[PDB]
Amino acid sequence: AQKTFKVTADSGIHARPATVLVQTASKYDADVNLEYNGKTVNLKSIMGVVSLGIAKGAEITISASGADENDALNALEETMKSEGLGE
Repeated sequence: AQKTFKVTADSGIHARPATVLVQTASKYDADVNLEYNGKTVNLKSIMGVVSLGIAKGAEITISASGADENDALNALEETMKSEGLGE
């Protein structure tokens, strides 16, 4: 019920990736959260990720817990490589 992605976008994760990621996760009622720096935050938060301070060449772990938790984590995987944001 989770996965790991390798941030490769040369810039980090700010509002550009936080807006496209919050929209995809919003499509699923499951609880999608983002784990980074040993801290738990919400994938639908633009300021929450900014507090983490994610940068290029980083590692994160997504998690889903609900009814369509499976379609949410795999739906974010194709959305990442589709826009060249992570892998």
